[PDB]
Order: sequence, then C-alpha cells, then structure tokens
Amino acid sequence: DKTVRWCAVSEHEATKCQSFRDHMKSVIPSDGPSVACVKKASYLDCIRAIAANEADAVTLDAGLVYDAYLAPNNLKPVVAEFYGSKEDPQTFYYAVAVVKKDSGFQMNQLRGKKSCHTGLGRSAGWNIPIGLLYCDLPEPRKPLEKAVANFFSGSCAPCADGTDFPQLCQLCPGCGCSTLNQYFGYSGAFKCLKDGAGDVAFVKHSTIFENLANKADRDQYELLCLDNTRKPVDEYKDCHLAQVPSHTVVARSMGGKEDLIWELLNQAQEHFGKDKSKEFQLFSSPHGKDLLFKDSAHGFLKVPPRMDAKMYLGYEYVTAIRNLREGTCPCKPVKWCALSHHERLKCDEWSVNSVGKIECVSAETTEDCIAKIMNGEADAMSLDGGFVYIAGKCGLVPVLAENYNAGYFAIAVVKKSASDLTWDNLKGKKSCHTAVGRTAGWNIPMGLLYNKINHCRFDEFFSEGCAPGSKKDSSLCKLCMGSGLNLCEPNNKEGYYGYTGAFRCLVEKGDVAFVKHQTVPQNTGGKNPDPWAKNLNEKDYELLCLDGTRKPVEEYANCHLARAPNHAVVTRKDKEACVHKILRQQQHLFGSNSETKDLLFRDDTVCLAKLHDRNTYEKYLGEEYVKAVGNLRKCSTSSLLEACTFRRP
Ligand SMILES: [Fe+3]
Ligand SMILES: [Fe+3]
Repeated sequence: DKTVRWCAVSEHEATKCQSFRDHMKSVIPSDGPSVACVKKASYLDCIRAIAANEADAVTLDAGLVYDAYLAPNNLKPVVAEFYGSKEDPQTFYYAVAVVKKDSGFQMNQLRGKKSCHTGLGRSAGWNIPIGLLYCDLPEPRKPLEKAVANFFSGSCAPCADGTDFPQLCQLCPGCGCSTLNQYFGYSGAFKCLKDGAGDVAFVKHSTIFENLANKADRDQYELLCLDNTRKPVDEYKDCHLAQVPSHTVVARSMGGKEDLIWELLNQAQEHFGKDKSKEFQLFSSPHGKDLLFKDSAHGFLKVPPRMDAKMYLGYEYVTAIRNLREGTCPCKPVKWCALSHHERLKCDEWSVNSVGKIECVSAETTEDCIAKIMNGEADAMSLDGGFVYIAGKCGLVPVLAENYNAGYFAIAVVKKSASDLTWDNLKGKKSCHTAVGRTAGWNIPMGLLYNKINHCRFDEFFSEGCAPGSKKDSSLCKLCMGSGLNLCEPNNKEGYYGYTGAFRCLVEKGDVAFVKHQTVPQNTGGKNPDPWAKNLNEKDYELLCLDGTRKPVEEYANCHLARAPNHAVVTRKDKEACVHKILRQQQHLFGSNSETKDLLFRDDTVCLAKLHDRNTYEKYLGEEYVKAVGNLRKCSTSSLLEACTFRRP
C-alpha cells in the first residue's frame, strides 16, 4: 500500500482526517496515495508515534519541530504551509526587536531598559528574545520571570506574575492577559513602544506595517540586529532575532515517507485547496478551527530535501530555544571543517600543535561542511569564491582571504597547435572545467559566455566536456576519467577534477581548459612528474584573451578572462571576531616562516589577510561576480543552495 498515516491530536482533528481520507479516494487513482488517521493525545505522542513507525506525518509549530528533531525522534521537515497567496507564498515570520530612532542602544545593551512583550510564553514576544538573552540574565536564572524582572528595569509582560515580580507589569499594571489590556498582543506590544511606555518591543516583522500606514511614521523606528547594529524596519530580513516557520509537516528522517506525503498533500490542495468550492475543504472544518492545518493557509510548498530541522529553524531560533530548555551558560576553540581523510590528519596535528586552540570536525562534502558551520557543529573552513557565495546566501560571512603574491587570474588555456581557436566562437568544442560552480572553472568563464548566448544550458553550446558536478548523463561528464560512481564526481576520485585536473583534461581530450594563471606553469617543464604532465612544455600552450587573440602562458596579465576573488575563510557572524583572531595567531606561529596537495588551504597561499569592509559575500566578490552567478543559478543543481534560498527567496 502507498498509505500515509496522518496523526491527529484531537477527536475533531481525527474526524476531519477521516473526511480527508474518504474524499481523497474519489479523486486519487487506486495506484496512488491514500490516508489513514491515527489519533493520539498530544503533538508529542504524535511525534513519538511517527518515530516509532506507527504513523508518518503531522503538522507542527516551530517549537515542536525542534522537539520532533531531538533524539530519539529524529524527524525532519518535508512540507510547509504557506500563506498570503500563490504569487508570494509566505512560509516564515520574523521575530524582530523594534526601537525608536536615536534611542542609543543595541541588543547587548538591553539591560536596564523598558521592555514591551506581546505576552509571556509567546514566541516572537517572549520565548525568542528571552532565549537569546538567557545568559545575559542575572543569576539565579530560575525562575525565569524573576531573572527577566531583574534584567529589564520595568516591562509590560502580559500574563506575567505581577504579584511576585511587579517590575514585569510596571508599564501595564496587573499584567492583563487579554485585549482588555491595551499593551497586549502583537499590536499591543508595539503600542507600548509607540506611546513611549517602553524602549523596545519584541514583535514580528509585520506588526509595524499593520499599525503605521505611512513610511514617514515608520522612519522613526529601527530594528536591533544581533551584530549589535541597527537597520530600518523594512530590512527585517537582515535584522531579526529569529526566522520562524509557521506550520510544518514532519516525517521520519530515514523511512520517510516524504515523497508520498507530498504527493498526497499536493493533490489534496489541487482538488480541495483554497477556493476550490467542494463539499470538503482542506483548510477549514465545521468541526472546529485549525484542524490538521491552519485555516488561514493557502497551500503547501515542498521543503527542499537537503533541509534538516536545525537548518529549517535556523541558528538563531535553535540557539534561543535550546537555551530555554537546557539552561546552560558558559573565546573557546575554533572547530575547523575537514572534507576528507588526508585533510583530517593535517587538521588533527594542527589541533595538537595548537594546544587546544583549534579542534577538528569532518564531513564528506563541502556543502555538508557549510551546513555544520551554519548550525554550530563546526566554525570555519576555507572556500573557493563559488562556495563563499553559497555560504553567503546561507548566512555565513568571509573573515579572511588567502593571499598568494586583488586575487588570482582566470585564464582559458588552449593547445598551441590548434590555432583556429578564438574566444569569439568556441561553440561545438570540448571544454574542461575544474568543477561546476567555482570561480576559475565555471563562474567566470561561463559567466562571460552566458552574456553572449543568453542561457546557461552549456552542455548544448559545447559539444562535450568534463565539468565535475554536472548530472552524470550530461555531455559535460563524457570526457571525465573517473570509473564507477566516481565518474564526473567533484572530488579527488575524478582525475579531471580541480585546477590541474582540468588542465590534464585539456592535455588528453579537451580543446579548452578554464583554469587559474599558475596551473600551466606549475604542471609543465617536468615540475609535475606524473606521466601525463612530465614531458609537457608550457610553450605548447596558449591563453585566450577577451579581445579575441591568443598569447603565451606566462603573460597572463594581458590575457585573462577576469580577476578571481581569492579563496576565503567563512564562519558565522557571531564568531567572526574570534575566528579572525585565533587564526592570525596560528599563522605567525605556523605560517610562511600539506602532505599531498592543497589540504585545508592551497599550500601556495603565503598568509591570511583581513578584509576590513568586505566582510559580506556581496562586498567581497563584487557586484559583477554575483550578477554573473545569479545568471548561472538558473541552471544550478546545488541542493544546499536550494535549501538556503527556500529560507531567503
Ligand atoms: Fe505568537
Ligand atoms: Fe578557486
């Protein structure tokens, strides 16, 4: 059977679920998904049922999505309710901290201020703010209301115990837990700020726009960011305390049945969704409100499959809630991300030589490493410019660049014999790329080549090639040299992967190689002893310049496609300051003063530079690069980038 066992937490939810079940059978062919209605006492019993393989799916709030993920349940998000409507599906809400312009403080200065909360136990209003501020709270931090009452000088915390902690109702005496209180609710908390009662209001990114219709009024307010700066209120996407998902269907991490759950719900919304006018309505019921799904929902979106819970909730939210539940308070060692066996051992004795200042975490892919940096499992790692872009869209920032001497050059290399080749028409020719998605091998070359054909389906412009990372059936995987599962894979077990592998690809079967400027010289004249390169001379190879001419290899300065942003270290903004510092020390202690090739960093790197003002993926790579990458993402297959862009379209 292709049955999805849906978990209800009430008799009304069960009744609607049974109706859901019956109407599906009139709509879905017998070879398709069906529904079964398991009923439990609570969302946690549902979570446990799903993990115990007694049910498959339930819809939860962000707090429960965290519970569902914790061991031993290990559930993940698979489908997302969206709101607003089809044009612009709203899946998340942002918890923000609104303040008045020129009030002169930031998040790390909230102690002593007057606070406005939507209500005790509420999320944007209480749980999130308090969870981020937890370790700033005075001890003892239990009971939490007492700690909060000894942190802000006075507050309006609706439904707080004003009798034992009157500070929490100074701005709304009695702490009224109803709209009878003027400072209650999302709109009430903002009023507490607007009226001058308080200095900050913990609400949602939308509260302000729903209570002030004119931009002139809104310009008198700002948001507190966690980097201890401020931004305007229409920039909440870059200045919030947490990005929270409104309503999320969860399922087993292994054992699914993600694919059926989506097929079921996708066809459910197509026949019974918003404004479908049937006897049965997926987003309402006469039996009660918000059964199975929120009544205000407009449809379902499929959660990208790379997404796990910690990634879907986000670093900030997870930090907040984790603090409230564990209650554990503390520059601490940098946890570096290693991608392979050889990289790991190099890291391991970097950790021993460091006397603790650097620990080592290992993952199997770069994107798995970035995911660990995002969610806290790891801290830093060095990345090609094409991966810092991905790391940027995912919320990370660059802390340091690799200097080898403005960075390295992206050159297109050709065999001198074949002298018909010019940059102006390589159409129908054999191409060699380091890997799809990287500066020299793809982003720059295919960036420029995107402008002159107006599309990124490059397996049709070129005849064939090796671009490790393309779908293994593509014409840009036919020249690759890996055997078995390694054919065309973007790692070492594909011989044509990397700067030099792409040049080897040119030597043995390609017509042009997109590569850095030091690659040909460093792999010719016997400098590389492996048979394929040992007897090569760099004079047999030329570079294609953009004007349309050709030029020898060692005068790349006048014959390059563009300047390439240097590789860079990336981390979370909440560790930018400490990763910079740890590393620079570890550099004049182990710098220019890898056992195989280029572990952790490229060994030709001489020092790690700081960027001053270019600590953003947009300001480090430059506008013309991100514009190019933006054009090539249309044809990109990066599952991690698909997850991060789901959170930030
Ligand atoms: Fe709420
Ligand atoms: Fe690179």
